Amino acid sequence: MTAAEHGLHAPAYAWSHNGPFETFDHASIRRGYQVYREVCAACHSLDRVAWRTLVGVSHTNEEVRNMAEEFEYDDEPDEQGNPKKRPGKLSDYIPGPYPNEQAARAANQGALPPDLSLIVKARHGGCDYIFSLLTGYPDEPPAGVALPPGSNYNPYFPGGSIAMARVLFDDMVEYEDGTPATTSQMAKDVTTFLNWCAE
Amino acid sequence: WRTLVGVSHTNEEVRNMAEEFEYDDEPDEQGNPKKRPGKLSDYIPGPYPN
Amino acid sequence: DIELTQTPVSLAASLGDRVTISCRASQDINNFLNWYQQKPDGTIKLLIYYTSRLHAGVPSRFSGSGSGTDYSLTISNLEPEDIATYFCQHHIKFPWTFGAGTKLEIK
Amino acid sequence: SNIELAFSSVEHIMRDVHNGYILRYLHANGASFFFMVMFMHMAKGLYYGSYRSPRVTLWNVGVIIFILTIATAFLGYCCVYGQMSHWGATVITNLFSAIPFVGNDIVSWLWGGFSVSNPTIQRFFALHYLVPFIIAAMVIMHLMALHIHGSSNPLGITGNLDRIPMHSYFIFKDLVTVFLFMLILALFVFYSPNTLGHPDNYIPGNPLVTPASIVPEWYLLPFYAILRSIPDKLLGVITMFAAILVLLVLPFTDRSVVRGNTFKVLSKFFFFIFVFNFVLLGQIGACHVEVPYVLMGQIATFIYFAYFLIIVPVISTIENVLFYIGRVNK
Amino acid sequence: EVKLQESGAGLVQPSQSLSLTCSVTGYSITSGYYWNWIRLFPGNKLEWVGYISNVGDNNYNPSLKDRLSITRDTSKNQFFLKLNSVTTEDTATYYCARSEYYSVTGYAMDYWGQGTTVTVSSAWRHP
Amino acid sequence: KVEVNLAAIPLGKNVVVKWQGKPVFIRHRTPHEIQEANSVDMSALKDPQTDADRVKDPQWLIMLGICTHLGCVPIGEAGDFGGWFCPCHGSHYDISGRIRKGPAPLNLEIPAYEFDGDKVIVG
Amino acid sequence: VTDQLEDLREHFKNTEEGKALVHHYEECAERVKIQQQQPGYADLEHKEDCVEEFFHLQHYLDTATAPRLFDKLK
Ligand SMILES: CCCCCCCCCCCCCCCCCC(=O)OC[C@H](COP(=O)(O)OCCN)OC(=O)CCCCCCCCCCCCC
Ligand code: HEM
Ligand code: HEM
Ligand SMILES: C/C=C(C)/C=C/C=C/[C@H](OC)[C@@H](C)[C@@H](OC)[C@@H](C)CCc1oc2c(O)c(OC)cc(OC)c2c(=O)c1C
Ligand SMILES: OC[C@H]1O[C@@](CO)(O[C@H]2O[C@H](CO)[C@@H](O)[C@H](O)[C@H]2O)[C@@H](O)[C@@H]1O
Ligand code: FES
Repeated sequence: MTAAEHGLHAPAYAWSHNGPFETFDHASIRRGYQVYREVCAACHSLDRVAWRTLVGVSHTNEEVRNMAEEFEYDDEPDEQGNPKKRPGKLSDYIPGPYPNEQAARAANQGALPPDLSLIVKARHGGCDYIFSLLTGYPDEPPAGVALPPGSNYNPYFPGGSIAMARVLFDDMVEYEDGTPATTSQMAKDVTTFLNWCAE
Repeated sequence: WRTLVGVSHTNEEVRNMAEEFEYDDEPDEQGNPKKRPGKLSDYIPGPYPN
Repeated sequence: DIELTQTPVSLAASLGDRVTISCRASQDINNFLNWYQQKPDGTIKLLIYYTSRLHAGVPSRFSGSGSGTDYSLTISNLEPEDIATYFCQHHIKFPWTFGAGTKLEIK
Repeated sequence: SNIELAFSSVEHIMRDVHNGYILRYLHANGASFFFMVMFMHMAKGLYYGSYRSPRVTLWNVGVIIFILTIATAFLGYCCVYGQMSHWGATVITNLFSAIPFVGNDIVSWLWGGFSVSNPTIQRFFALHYLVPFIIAAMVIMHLMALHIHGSSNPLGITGNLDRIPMHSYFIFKDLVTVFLFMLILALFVFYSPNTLGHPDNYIPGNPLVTPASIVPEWYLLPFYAILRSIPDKLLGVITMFAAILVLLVLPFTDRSVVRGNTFKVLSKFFFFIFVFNFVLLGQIGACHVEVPYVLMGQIATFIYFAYFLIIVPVISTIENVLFYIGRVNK
Repeated sequence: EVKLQESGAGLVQPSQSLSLTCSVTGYSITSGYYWNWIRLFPGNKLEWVGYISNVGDNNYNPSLKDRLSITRDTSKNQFFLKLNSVTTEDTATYYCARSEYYSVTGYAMDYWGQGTTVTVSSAWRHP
Repeated sequence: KVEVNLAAIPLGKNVVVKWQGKPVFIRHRTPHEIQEANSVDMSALKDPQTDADRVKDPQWLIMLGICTHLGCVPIGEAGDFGGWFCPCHGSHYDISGRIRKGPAPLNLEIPAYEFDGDKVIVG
Repeated sequence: VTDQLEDLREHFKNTEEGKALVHHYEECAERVKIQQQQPGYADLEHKEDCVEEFFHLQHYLDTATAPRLFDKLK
């Protein structure tokens, strides 16, 4: 197997949750949720994560209740059998951006953005791979590489040709706590949030 | 629908009966919902949605 | 025997432009028409088949289209050099027959 | 077990069930440990000549248990319904399509349809629940066979002159390894629970896409390599099953007059050649079908079979003679 | 790669027989498709002579059917052309060609031999 | 039965669609690919079959994406023969879907199908 | 405040090893740029690319920036 086909090996970053006695950094998880909401959520679902699980991990009960209510969910039909909607509650699962796979692909030139609830456990490399991918888009592909129309070059992705373009750029998000929102900081925070979503 | 075949009606008769009703089909390439006529594999539809 | 009539019957043209040859069969051939290229040195290659299908190695500038009894072979430009005779043949029924030909030259 | 609910129900166990992740990681890592210990149990038997008379029946029942355990583990893996589950289910059930004439019918029967689908997963779970009970009954049969002759020992000679009761001595000696086993299993379950698994199984099964990264469960790798070594469908399947069944020829190919390898130089050497050859077979299985792995796998496959059919009988015969001429003189 | 190599006497005397051979390599004559013979007259106009299918069946242009005999040799993977009682009318450059066949697109001669100029003359040539 | 819009499929592009639980491969073959498909000697094939006996329209390769060895789905535009590669035990298929190397005994199966305007119905 | 990973990567592209690696990639890039200008480049089937050279460079950078990056982040 050629290097390109395998994908560049993701290096080992010093995640603060690495190590037998280490917990996740919950401030990083909290910040990572914001990155997910403002950037990733437009194309990525988080179907296996229930609103209530964020409580006591990265947000207060009140904060999650307010976030859940910003969305609409199907309620039980009224006394006449007509369909009706209701605001979200703690028991609901975080809603995805698309109603179905067809819509998802139509919004991404035929490609389907995978659910990210388990992405950290579903990829060799875990946090290192996710982080390296998000921060590994060069401005241009290496010489001699013909990139299929609609594709983007990223050495860490097997084959080098990925349907997702670089989405993280400096200061695109305004961190509630004052942390400078650099590309690597956002990648670090969102990856930590995604590791918590998976585990 | 298929169970009526060879019991009370012919394949042709049941197919015509099934096609008089509309059932949910897979959404189109845009993700928009769409309908289709019933087939032998479908179950006889009820008068109420809920 | 079906007979095809090519036109213009061997007419020259300039390199800085396009050209459009045509074939007309004495009968309905139903798109079963191919185009061949006979280079000056004698070598003959297949250019187009089934009215519009391009053969391997032929430049995307070669079009070719039609139906019923009238067909064509449209080119985008003669650059670098496509100077040779173009023949058309139907294969709807046996025996197969070819056209008169159309020798393309420079002005 | 419904194909549309299976993967999510395991996630429900991981997320919603109190201590569910502990149950799941214990069950998954437990299966790997079951195989590592079983490999060691079988290897001990091989080394000490445990398969030799009067324990042939004990050995044969053990081979049956090995087959049932592999089958059980396969059925369980299918229940997760991840990407490896769907494709492992597809490939393994397809092994039967190699049976001439009726092969395709057997596969369609196992599937309960056109392909691995709802009928398949639901029956696999029902069967996964059943086989462990059949294994328990075979273990009882294994113990009955062991009981009439007792255990052998590292010297390979009679143990009738000096016995000690199981109680206290071996009850407490077994406890030492029980705690060591639990300690190591806990390290994996709590600190590195997915190391022995495949990331692709965290991706729901998709009937239209077989991932390029597909790899069998580690304990199946040596057998997978043996199958891959044969460039023919039928012979590959036959050879792979033969790799398990060849264990049954050992009581007959071991020509030695003494039981076990403790006092045998050449046998000890070749036993370790066999052990590392098995590990190599597993490593080859984890590699792509490329040069020079193909040839290496074919040679290691030959060595695997040669051990039972050629090396053991030839070496054991040489050693019998060596023991004779090395002392007797005339 | 597929190659059609033509050979044979490119000079025959009137009333005699024209024998041409087409040596095919890189593709078996019995595998499939049609193996043709076509001619290009001096006035620069093509005419389909006939063929021999991969099964061994013939199909001759009725304009020559009574004179030609297209045969083949499986062992050598080559087909032949035989035109009886030649006339100056038969003077032309002869070509052998493989004709593909797909149910939707029909026939198409994709591979062509280099061609052999045959002259029906009374002239003598050292054989 | 299942319908697919051929007009939406560009030149050198592969499309996979479900039919009776199995994936159906559809490729809009380029002129170069078509020549490659019909220019291989049968002697080099364990399951000898012409490209014409496998496709109705040389431009449209339609077949079941089920490896004939043990049922895996071969990966498109991969392998050493310009076609498909099965990652399960290493079978290689060419641009016509014929088996070229590996344990698989037969070429990828061609399902019954018919053309209708700018679409094809498989079944 | 610019990206911390970008800063670290720029720093290491300047070390002796970093410069040799960029040089090797740049040399491959130029060679490829020339091959493309040649007639009939679209028909070669053996077109060289610089993925391997780029990988050597990136691997070196990753080996140096990976253990240092997080100390710079929050
Ligand atoms: C179908 C399946 C076929 C069977 C598959 C075979 C399974 C592969 C083997 C599994 C691993 C277990 C290793 C083998 C176990 C050793 C067996 C044994 O009984 O060894 C006894 C031996 C020394 O004992 P003695 O009694 O002869 O000492 C004389 C004292 N006077 O003890 C020794 O000499 C020391 C033991 C050295 C351990 C070797 C470990 C290497 C294992 C590699 C595993 C790593 C995998 C990634
Ligand atoms: C920082 C927010 C985001 C994160 C964390 C993220 C993460 C990921 C990850 C980990 C993958 C999987 C790659 C693999 O298969 O190994 C992926 C794929 C993909 N993402 Fe995102 N993504 C984000 C935002 C976006 C956005 C905003 C879009 C839509 C504009 C998008 C579109 C896609 C697509 C189309 C794919 C499929 C790539 C392929 O398989 O070729 N992503 N993303
Ligand atoms: C669920 C699996 C199994 C269980 C619970 C089991 C249990 C036992 C127990 C309790 C003993 C006596 C103590 C010991 O020597 O370890 C024994 C002995 C033995 N077992 Fe097993 N066994 C299993 C599988 C196997 C397999 C797979 C084989 C062979 C293929 C096998 C072959 C033997 C033999 C030959 C002995 C005699 C060892 C000697 O005394 O020299 N067993 N087994
Ligand atoms: C209803 C119950 C049924 C049908 C039971 C069937 C049991 C069959 C056998 O057990 C006795 C069988 C599991 C055993 O063969 C001796 C194993 C060594 C088979 C090893 C095995 O695994 C693979 C695997 O795991 C995969 O994962 C994704 C993928 C695989 O290819 C890509 C394989 C594979 O190619 C082989 C040979
Ligand atoms: O589909 C994305 C589209 O963007 C382009 C613009 O030139 O690609 C450039 O930007 C991508 C975004 O990170 C890079 O991945 C890519 O390597 C770069 O050339 C198009 O080429 C591409 O189709
Ligand atoms: S299943 Fe494709 S090679 Fe075995």
